[PDB]
Amino acid sequence: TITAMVYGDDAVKVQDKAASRFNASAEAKKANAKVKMERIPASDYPAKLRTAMGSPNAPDIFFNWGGGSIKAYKEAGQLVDLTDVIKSDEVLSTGFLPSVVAAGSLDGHEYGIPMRGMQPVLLFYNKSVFAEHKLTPPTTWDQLLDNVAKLKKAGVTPFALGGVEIWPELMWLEYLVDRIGGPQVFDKIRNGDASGWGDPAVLKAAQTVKQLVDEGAFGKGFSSVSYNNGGAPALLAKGKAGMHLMGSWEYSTQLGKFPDFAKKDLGWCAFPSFEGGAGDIRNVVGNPCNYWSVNARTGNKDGAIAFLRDCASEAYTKDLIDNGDVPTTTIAENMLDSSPNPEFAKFQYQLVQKAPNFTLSWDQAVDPDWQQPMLTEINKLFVGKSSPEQFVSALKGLK
Repeated sequence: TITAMVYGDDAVKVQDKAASRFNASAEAKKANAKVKMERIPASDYPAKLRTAMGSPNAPDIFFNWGGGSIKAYKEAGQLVDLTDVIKSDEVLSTGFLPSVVAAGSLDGHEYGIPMRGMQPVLLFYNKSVFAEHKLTPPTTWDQLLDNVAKLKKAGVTPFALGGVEIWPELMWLEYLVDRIGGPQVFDKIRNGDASGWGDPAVLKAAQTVKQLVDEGAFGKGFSSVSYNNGGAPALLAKGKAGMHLMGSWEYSTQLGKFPDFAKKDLGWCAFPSFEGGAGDIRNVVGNPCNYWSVNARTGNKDGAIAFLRDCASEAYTKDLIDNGDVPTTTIAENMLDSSPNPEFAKFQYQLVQKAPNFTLSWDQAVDPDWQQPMLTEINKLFVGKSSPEQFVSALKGLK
């Protein structure tokens, strides 16, 4: 018995179907293994994983977000380094988009196998607002600024923004740092060097954000608008805002709250290029997937890796697709016609397939004890409480 600790939201049914398939397979019986999927409530998951890992009967494999979500376990010597396991394996070595597996790495080493869908952040827009004001989706930063100027003139907030949660503000900085300095800038930062915040691309991103807020790109009361209660999606859906930078779950949010708008007038595009930036303009940021990692102390490593190989399989891929997710498997590439929204799924999968890099959202990627202090400083910058320089100074002081 291989114990698997998993995040028990509705999507767990995919991991249960996987455990069922795996436990009945020749490969499991060969390894003398059976997987026991142990669901933990979504809100309790980080603490309950902490408790489990710090005692005997820690899980053999466990659900995580990669990066800082697993720092303390990596530091505590509690994880199987998968870098070479993946490279040696006929299934694992070619089974996933490489950028997604790299996204949650620690120090160039991979400790996760992708087990859920990718959720890149995209620039969504209201095609009806765009139609009425002769705007097109911006491909460059100047075009984005052009659309900001014309929306303002037209009485429409250029971007919806869930300031309440702060992480919706964070998405602008994530794309800007990547567009300006390339992925190396955040990579250096997420691997625990706070002087990395002193990179010029960070200050530039911060100045760019200040310019947009100062220019009215998010309107005036965004700090009291919530994403999670539907305030920000509603602004877009109602044509009160013209664009919305958001994780790809914005499509499902709109579909469940404003279905006619979702099916007819919701558009999406990549975050635009930025003039003179180092970043490859196809690079993506967001949720690369969630991951399984493997406890170093597991009695059945071979059974555990056999179960991980099922994450790359056609049957696993089909279950994720039927769930409305966009798998990160290579086998998915020609299977997307059975998605409930194949156009949006194929848009995402092709976008990520061509990306040189997928950067894990900074709030999951940084050391956990940086997460709140970072979001606080992000909020201060957006609300004018910090200058770009003060924002950089604060983050450089992180330990």
